[PDB]
Amino acid sequence: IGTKTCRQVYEFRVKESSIIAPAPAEDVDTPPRKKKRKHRLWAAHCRKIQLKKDGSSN
DNA sequence: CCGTCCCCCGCGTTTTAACCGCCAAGGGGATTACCCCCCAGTCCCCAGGCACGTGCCAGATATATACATCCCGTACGCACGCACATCATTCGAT
Repeated sequence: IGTKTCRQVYEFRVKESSIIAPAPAEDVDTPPRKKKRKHRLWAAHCRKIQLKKDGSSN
């Protein structure tokens, strides 16, 4: 927005930060990093589903 | 060669226990210092061992015979299949 310069907008966000509760700004990485996810397990996981009810195939 | 089947194997969970990293202690390897008692070395002396012959020995080496062993054929058993008669069952009239 070209109507306002960063100053008094940075300051407006200072006012906004004092009015509105601060944002969480949380970052995650998940416990899994790599490996332990072989696609044969997926096929095995698919095999588990296949034998359960996909055997009918209707 | 036929063909059998099971039993290792991949492959996948999940338990764990090696793995490291560090901490702690002193047992104990390694070293110095001393010294004596201990082996080398000489001299001397002598019987223990080897060389040489010797015979005798029994030790071996050959005989002959009794006996043991293996193998084939044999017959004998025997359970077998084949085959039968007979025990049994069926079709018809009673």
